[PDB]
Amino acid sequence: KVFGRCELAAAMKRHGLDNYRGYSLGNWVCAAKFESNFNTQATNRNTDGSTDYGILQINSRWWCNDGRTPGSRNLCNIPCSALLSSDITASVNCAKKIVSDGNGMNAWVAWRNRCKGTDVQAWIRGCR
Ligand SMILES: C[C@@H](O)CN1CCN(CC(=O)O)CCN(CC(=O)O)CCN(CC(=O)O)CC1
Ligand SMILES: C[C@@H](O)CN1CCN(CC(=O)O)CCN(CC(=O)O)CCN(CC(=O)O)CC1
Ligand SMILES: [Cl-]
Ligand SMILES: [Cl-]
Ligand SMILES: [Cl-]
Ligand SMILES: [Gd]
Ligand code: NA
Repeated sequence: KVFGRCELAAAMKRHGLDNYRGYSLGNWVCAAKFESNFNTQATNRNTDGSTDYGILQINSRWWCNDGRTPGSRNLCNIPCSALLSSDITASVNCAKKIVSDGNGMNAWVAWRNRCKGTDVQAWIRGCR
């Protein structure tokens, strides 16, 4: 599924992401746009053999099981395929554990380089 901007904001707001660990809703929508272009089905292979999955590009090294990342952890206890669903519940619960782990939203390279320090409220501007 490819989300609309307002559609994604209303779903992330419903699953409790708004001000989660002090990160306003605009930070999350911004990250999604530049990680996945709002597409739940996005996948990108890393050079160390691990893969990034779904709308927030969560990494198989630490967070989910894809059966082809040797000696990796599964700290969200989900198959990677669960992160590609039209329902973003799995992606959101998984992201809550990542942003809680010490480095905050710096875990998302595109958030660090394209959202941090910018007018992030612009991303939910006009949404009900
Ligand atoms: C809402 C409308 O803007 C739709 N829109 C009309 C055309 N726009 C005109 C403009 O945005 O001022 C220019 C192109 N636009 C550039 C950009 O948005 O940064 C990329 C395509 N957009 C992507 C999007 O808007 O999400 C969809 C088409
Ligand atoms: C050409 C215009 O589209 C100018 N536009 C600024 C104003 N936009 C317009 C809008 O989308 O309504 C609103 C804010 N916007 C939200 C979003 O696009 O998702 C983020 C910034 N964008 C990023 C991008 O377009 O890739 C910069 C270019
Ligand atoms: Cl915001
Ligand atoms: Cl594996
Ligand atoms: Cl933080
Ligand atoms: Gd824009
Ligand atoms: Na794994």
